[PDB]
Amino acid sequence: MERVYQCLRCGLTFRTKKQLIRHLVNTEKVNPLSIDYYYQSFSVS
Ligand SMILES: [Zn+2]
Repeated sequence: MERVYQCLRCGLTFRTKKQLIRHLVNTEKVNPLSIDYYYQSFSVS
């Protein structure tokens, strides 16, 4: 029961934004100020 965040590139979902952002930056070359388009917040039980 938490809100996870997936990268809109690989579809990879993380349980924390830290894992999300570091992956957005690392693989999808997305800078943290531009993450809003490449990450989506979804709540899962
Ligand atoms: Zn990705």
